[PDB]
Amino acid sequence: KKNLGRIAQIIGPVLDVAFPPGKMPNIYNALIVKGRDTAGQPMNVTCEVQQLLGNNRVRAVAMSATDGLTRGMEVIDTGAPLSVPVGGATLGRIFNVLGEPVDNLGPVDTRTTSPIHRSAPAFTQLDTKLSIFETGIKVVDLLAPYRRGGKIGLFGGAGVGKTVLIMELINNIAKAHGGVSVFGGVGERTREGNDLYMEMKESGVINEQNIAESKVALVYGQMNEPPGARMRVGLTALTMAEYFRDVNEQDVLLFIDNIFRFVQAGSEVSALLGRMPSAVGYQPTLSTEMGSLQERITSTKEGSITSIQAVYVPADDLTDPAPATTFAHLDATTVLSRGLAAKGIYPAVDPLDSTSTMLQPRIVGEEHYEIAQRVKETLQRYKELQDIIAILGLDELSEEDRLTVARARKIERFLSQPFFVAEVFTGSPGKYVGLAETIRGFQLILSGELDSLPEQAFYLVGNIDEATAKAMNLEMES
Amino acid sequence: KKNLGRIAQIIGPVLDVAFPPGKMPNIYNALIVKGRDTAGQPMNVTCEVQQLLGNNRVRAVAMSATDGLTRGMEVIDTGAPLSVPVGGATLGRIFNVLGEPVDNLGPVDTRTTSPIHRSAPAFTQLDTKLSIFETGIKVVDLLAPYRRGGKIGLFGGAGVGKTVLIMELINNIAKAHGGVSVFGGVGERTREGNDLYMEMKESGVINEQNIAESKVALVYGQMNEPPGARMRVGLTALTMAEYFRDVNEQDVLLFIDNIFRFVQAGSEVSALLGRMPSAVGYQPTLSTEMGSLQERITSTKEGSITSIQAVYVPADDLTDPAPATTFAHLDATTVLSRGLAAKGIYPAVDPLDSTSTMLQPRIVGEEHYEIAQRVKETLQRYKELQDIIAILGLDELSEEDRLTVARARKIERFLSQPFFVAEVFTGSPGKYVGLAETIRGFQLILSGELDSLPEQAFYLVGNIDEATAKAMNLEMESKL
Amino acid sequence: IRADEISKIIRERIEGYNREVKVVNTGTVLQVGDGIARIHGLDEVMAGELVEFEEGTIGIALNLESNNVGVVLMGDGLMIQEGSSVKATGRIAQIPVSEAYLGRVINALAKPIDGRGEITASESRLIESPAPGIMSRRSVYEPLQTGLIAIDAMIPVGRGQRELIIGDRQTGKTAVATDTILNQQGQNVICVYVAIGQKASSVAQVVTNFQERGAMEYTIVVAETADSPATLQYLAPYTGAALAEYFMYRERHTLIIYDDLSKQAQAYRQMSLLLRRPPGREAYPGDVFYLHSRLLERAAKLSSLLGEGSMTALPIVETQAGDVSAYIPTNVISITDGQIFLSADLFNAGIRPAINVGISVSRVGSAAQIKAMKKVAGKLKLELAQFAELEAFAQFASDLDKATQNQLARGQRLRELLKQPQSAPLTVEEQVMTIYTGTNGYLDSLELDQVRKYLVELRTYVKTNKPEFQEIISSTKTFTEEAEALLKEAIQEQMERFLLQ
Amino acid sequence: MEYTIVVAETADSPATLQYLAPYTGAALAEYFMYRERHTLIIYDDLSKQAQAYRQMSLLLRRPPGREAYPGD
Amino acid sequence: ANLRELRDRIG
Amino acid sequence: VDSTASRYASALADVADVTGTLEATNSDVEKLIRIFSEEPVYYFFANPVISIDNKRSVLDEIITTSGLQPHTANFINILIDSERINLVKEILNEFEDVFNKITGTEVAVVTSVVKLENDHLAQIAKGVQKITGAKNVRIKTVIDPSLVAGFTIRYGNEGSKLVDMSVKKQLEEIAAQLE
Ligand SMILES: Nc1ncnc2c1ncn2[C@@H]1O[C@H](COP(=O)(O)OP(=O)(O)OP(=O)(O)O)[C@@H](O)[C@H]1O
Ligand SMILES: Nc1ncnc2c1ncn2[C@@H]1O[C@H](COP(=O)(O)OP(=O)(O)OP(=O)(O)O)[C@@H](O)[C@H]1O
Ligand SMILES: Nc1ncnc2c1ncn2[C@@H]1O[C@H](COP(=O)(O)OP(=O)(O)O)[C@@H](O)[C@H]1O
Repeated sequence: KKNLGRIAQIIGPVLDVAFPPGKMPNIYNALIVKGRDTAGQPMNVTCEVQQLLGNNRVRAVAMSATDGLTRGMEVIDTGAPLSVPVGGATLGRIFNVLGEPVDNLGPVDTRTTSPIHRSAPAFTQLDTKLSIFETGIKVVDLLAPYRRGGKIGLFGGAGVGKTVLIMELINNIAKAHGGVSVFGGVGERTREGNDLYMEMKESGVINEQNIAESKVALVYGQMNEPPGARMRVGLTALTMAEYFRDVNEQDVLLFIDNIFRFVQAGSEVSALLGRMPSAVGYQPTLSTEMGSLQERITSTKEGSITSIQAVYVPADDLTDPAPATTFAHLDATTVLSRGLAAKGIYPAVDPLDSTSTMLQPRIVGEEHYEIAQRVKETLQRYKELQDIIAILGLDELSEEDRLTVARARKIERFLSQPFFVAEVFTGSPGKYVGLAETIRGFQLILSGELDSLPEQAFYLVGNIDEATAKAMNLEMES
Repeated sequence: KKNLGRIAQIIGPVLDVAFPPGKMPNIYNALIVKGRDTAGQPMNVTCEVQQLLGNNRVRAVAMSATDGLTRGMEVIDTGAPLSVPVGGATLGRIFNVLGEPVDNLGPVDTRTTSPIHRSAPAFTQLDTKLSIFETGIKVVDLLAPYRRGGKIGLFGGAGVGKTVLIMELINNIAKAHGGVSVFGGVGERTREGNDLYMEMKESGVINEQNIAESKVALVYGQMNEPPGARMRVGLTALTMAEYFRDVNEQDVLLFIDNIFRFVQAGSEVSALLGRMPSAVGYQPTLSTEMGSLQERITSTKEGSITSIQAVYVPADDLTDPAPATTFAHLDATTVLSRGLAAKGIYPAVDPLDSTSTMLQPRIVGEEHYEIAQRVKETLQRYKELQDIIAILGLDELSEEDRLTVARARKIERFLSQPFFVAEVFTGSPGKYVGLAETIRGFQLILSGELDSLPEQAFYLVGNIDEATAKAMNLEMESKL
Repeated sequence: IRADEISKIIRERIEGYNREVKVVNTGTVLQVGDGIARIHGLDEVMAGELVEFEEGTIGIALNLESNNVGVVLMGDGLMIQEGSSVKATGRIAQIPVSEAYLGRVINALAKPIDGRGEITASESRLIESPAPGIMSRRSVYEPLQTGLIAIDAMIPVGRGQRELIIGDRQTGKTAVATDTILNQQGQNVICVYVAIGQKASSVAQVVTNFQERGAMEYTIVVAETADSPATLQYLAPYTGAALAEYFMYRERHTLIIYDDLSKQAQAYRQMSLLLRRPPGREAYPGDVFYLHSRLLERAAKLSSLLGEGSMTALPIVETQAGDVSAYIPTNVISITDGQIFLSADLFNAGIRPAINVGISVSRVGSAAQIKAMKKVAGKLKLELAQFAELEAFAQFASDLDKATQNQLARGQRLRELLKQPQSAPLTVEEQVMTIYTGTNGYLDSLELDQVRKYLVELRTYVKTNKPEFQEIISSTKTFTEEAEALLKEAIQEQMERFLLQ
Repeated sequence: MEYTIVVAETADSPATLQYLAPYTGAALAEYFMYRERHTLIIYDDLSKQAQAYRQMSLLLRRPPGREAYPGD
Repeated sequence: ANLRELRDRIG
Repeated sequence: VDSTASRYASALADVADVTGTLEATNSDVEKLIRIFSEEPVYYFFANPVISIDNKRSVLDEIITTSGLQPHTANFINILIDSERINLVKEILNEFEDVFNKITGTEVAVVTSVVKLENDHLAQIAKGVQKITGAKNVRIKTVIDPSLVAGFTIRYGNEGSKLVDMSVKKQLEEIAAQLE
């Protein structure tokens, strides 16, 4: 028998549970509460213990909807942390926050479970190999290369291109990358969690007949759940990738979208747990909340976790505490502007506010780092001149200054690249471009063998010959 | 005195202490804890009671650390405020807030002493003497004259030249003084206080071979101290200076750096004494506290106190409530800027925002006042012209306007002098400029007879003669 | 509404209440929050005394409230159980220290975390210790070879300074600190790098570049990951300072790098909020300034009486979107001896390292340089500020004078000679010969891109030709006239060698 | 000064008397105005008076308002 | 200093 | 109900449960309530400007004049030295509450025009014993000429549960009239 007690309070998703005196639940123990429905017995409401309030009482955030919870109902303590199933059962399946299938298929294995609050691998167990991970987008390939095994952060406002970008990264990568990729949907639309599923199923990644060989797991903390569920789906996806990386030794991909909702979940529940508000709205335990996810997403000598994630910066503010504390636990940031979105150069990646820790001449060689450095130099020169340009114009400049303004006006357009996903929006079909040809295109731009042809020629193309053939083509239709 | 009070609560630097219902200390009394340190020996941790709380518990403030204080310690009322030694014994000795000699010398003659907390002089005992005194720094001499016996603020940010200016001002004023000087360090770098101590040991004003012939008494409550020490070192130093002006009746000096650390110490301890927070985080008792401290610093009919104090400004915002409060209790204010700091012009005194009360026709002479207001005029003209000549260009101004631009660009460089203490930072021997030389230089620059000199010739030169000799040097080197 | 009345304590006190007894030896657990525990009992405990829980997790009795004690946790309190007993360790937060820590990665608990073995240390030192006063100090009068020509000429850091390395995201700060550590491989300083709240991959990357560049005999890497609680992160720089402070008491010159200090500041903000202390500006406590002061004032040069073992801090602070008006940047600026501000806009514009020489301050100045560099770098930073300010204005012009335009050219040459590549240290001999070739106008006759490509070949030329220059600059530290004649011949013959090219 | 009264309460005073002093000036001017005689009054400054009253309020745990000034 | 510098850029 | 007072009342009920002195302490706090019903003695002990030694002495004289066990008095000692004296009336209302709760003497109220006998009280007693689990069921009666036909029975932790058989039918009718 496990010790059972009664709830004394309920304040929305925050549940205050008293117990018999000698026997108390630990920290992070889950409380399966019986509850009451209109029909039958719901029981699906479930609480995890955050605090011990004294007088043999704990406070516990509810993971599911808090209605049904009448004060004075029986609460059973399981004795363990919240523990989700993992292994071969989750593959090709859409999971819930508590590790329960929500894709309306057969019951998964309830046998090979693991608790979600497992600690991070020790500092001895780290690997120190730095390899570039090319994806085929010009702005990540030249400027800020992504790292095999390093966490990758995507930032941006509302509707500035984060989810089409992460879907295009999935499109290029997850076909050939012969490892499991656990997508995690934390705090975004269920429409996205459905369109992703239909694309996965129709493509053949999740084959219904023979669901075994699927090598993709899913979980979804969408925008219709209480703050506990959007606060714990991150750890659910994390242990569901952690088992693969630890035991099967597989290189694992992870795609979370978008962890700012996972931050806002804690910032919404900490105001209900009574804890004192920190900086402008968030919880005091903010960076520890960040680390308790991010530090467990490291690669080891046993395997690999590469974690693309969208980090929605709120109100188009980059220095808000949640993106500010997200910026530290990442191997590359690629911040998505609103000005480049409204001006149409899609993707709207801010070039010289995008940074990676892998742009170093020992990794990418001398030539690539040299070309990248000079590209960033000319882009910043145009960026410095932009105020003088916007107030008055271009004639007031020297010729040596308009050479850089013209080169950067060509670069700012050649930094676009049509997407294999966003072809259904613009109409320009998707182009995959290599790194070894992105460098040669940018070398041909910076040399001056292409500066004669106009600036809208470079707009929305792939390889450099697409831009030169675009210039040759738009001088035929007179 | 002669009760036995017990500690009842220790929230970091604040303590809650309980007494028997017969005796209870008065506000601003001085408790003293007969506690124990790590080695078990009895160690005293002095305290000031700031508040009566009721239920025969009072609330204290620790003048030293709390690490080692246990709920159940005994305290003894002293029945008085924190008395600090005074006289001729407080000359040439480093002093803490506790009146103890910090430098490794013997004790101090404690037959004559004075309590910290007294009230400012009456309205009838204030000496309305408005005499000017020549500082030497060209801007401080001409543009912003300093009142003798009146308070003086060095408002500046972080790392603009407050401490350099106040040390060079000591180097200039103290040796040419006619009385005693006292130094109170309130929240500064400890190595910089020791730099001052060594530079004054070698500058003889300690004359440490024979004590009590020194002309400086040093008090230090610096940054590594609990908020009580920083909150009360200003009061210790002011009580020493008040003794030197009231019983000896001689002109004393009082260099207070940094006073913003005094206000910050007040706020740090004040958020925990139960008080609601005021504007952006300072204590509610801001203005009356700065009055209770500053208005004791005054000239009087016995002996005046000129108080050159360095006020820190956070984020270079003179709007901030501590500079907003501190501006009122000062006469001859000086604004140190960041623009002139990174511009190269040291000292970074902002010529337009630094303004004094002594620059008057009937107080500082006619030609000085006309030349000073004229210099401020042409600089205000240049700073108004700046955001036009930025985007317009330099070939689209008239001759009067371009002449104004070039003359202001000479003037701004000429108000930069290589200090005596800044030879480490400049690479030039030290300079001392007279008031006569400065007004001569500005008559000569303004009236037109030097518009053929280079606009780097006035950079870091003492006299206008040195500007002309540097001009010859530059042009000769360029012509080879 | 008030704690310490939980109806089991009330009966525990009502069973005997004809008494005045004390229960000093033990204490119970009433609350276990998110890393902070309220303790009933412990009627003798100091503020700061180490208190051990029933699980076996130590803590510090920070808030000594009236009847109950608010104890913070130096670990994760998952296995704490309320009503169970705590103790008193009697000692106040000591860590062992000795010369066997050298080269091993250590937790903030001062227990090694690279698994290379257990470390032995007899003498212990408290993690918090008072700063040396005014008598046990002296003026800063030794140089410190940072390796970067820009800092070593223009913002002279010396042995005993605490130069705040302030900057923005990914602008080269840790790179500056790591070059500073790695350069010292023949000067015998004991480097200490306390990495607070960094990504564990970055800690491993820094320790691997260290162990590959050979600095495993110097350093100690007092590094904890992000998954430490707020308390361990807040305590880590005090542990690093305890180690380096032990060493500098044993008359060894040291070097400590706090990386970052805004991370310790936000860790302290967590505990000030979870203990319900009042917040101030941007929800920081009022006393985070005093925290940084008590930590940072421990680094200075000891006097002739205490062995003169210096200790140098190099605290690192990032600024979001490049400001200073926020709380923690402003505090750490006001505490340190000067500040070095690294601008990301000069960083992306090729100027690497990106030191904004206008607003970067050195409060010790040329008394932290040898006589050679003190001679040739006399009025360098100020004349470079002048050249930058007049080049900003000469863009508002059309036609100038040839004298001022040559001045703009020479300032551009001085500006170009100071770009130092990453992992490329310059020695003091290289530095002073580069700067004498610079400031005297021996570069003003060549194109912009040729500056560094000429200077590195000239430096190697004097390396393989004139060791008498090295001996004059090194043994005697003074820029004599014989060395200057050597250098002038070297420049002339090198100019003829490139004129052949 | 043959007619000018100058009430004064400097910064070293408590917040109480700084808050009071303009009302004493106003009562004197009210009295002299009610003697059928024209008057004048100079307040210098109302900012210090408001700071004194704001401190007197915040010490009495009156709820703070905009930039800590109470609602009065 | 942010609002003052912003007002001055407006001017 | 974990108030600042029901924790104290629950502590005293805990002491009387482990000591086996509950049914005595019920009339004890009846005496103490008829003490603290008077405003002068509750006002003597409540206000904080009367010294502590005389409070000790006078409560000791109340004990030696009314004969109480320290099982009761140590509560008042802890209260007065813990400055919870102004909550004594709340604690002494909650003491009998928790005492009835644990010892199972559940109170049942009725409010009507009733001129009743043992029969209706007894049958409602056993009925609410069956439906509410009353160990011992005790009644309370209120005479009210307002509600005409039936009664209004309340019970629970505070009397929360209700079923009124007088005017509820009236309100159902005047609500379903227009509906
Ligand atoms: N490459 C592109 N071409 C055209 N339009 C684009 C492109 N990228 C983004 N957009 C526009 O941006 C809109 C939203 O982008 P997306 O949904 O991918 O990111 P998001 O809304 O920021 O993600 P979320 O809000 O889920 O975090 C799309 O409707 C699309 O029209
Ligand atoms: N002088 C230099 N020349 C060329 N590259 C440099 C130079 N200095 C630094 N860098 C580059 O900058 C990169 C990032 O620097 P660094 O990580 O020190 O910045 P950071 O401020 O520590 O980053 P974070 O903001 O994550 O703390 C280094 O990998 C290095 O290659
Ligand atoms: N008159 C001056 N001449 C040369 N350098 C100066 C001068 N004033 C200030 N400085 C520079 O400022 C620094 C000292 O500033 P300081 O006054 O100590 O800062 P703060 O004003 O914050 O106390 C020195 O490093 C020096 O380089």
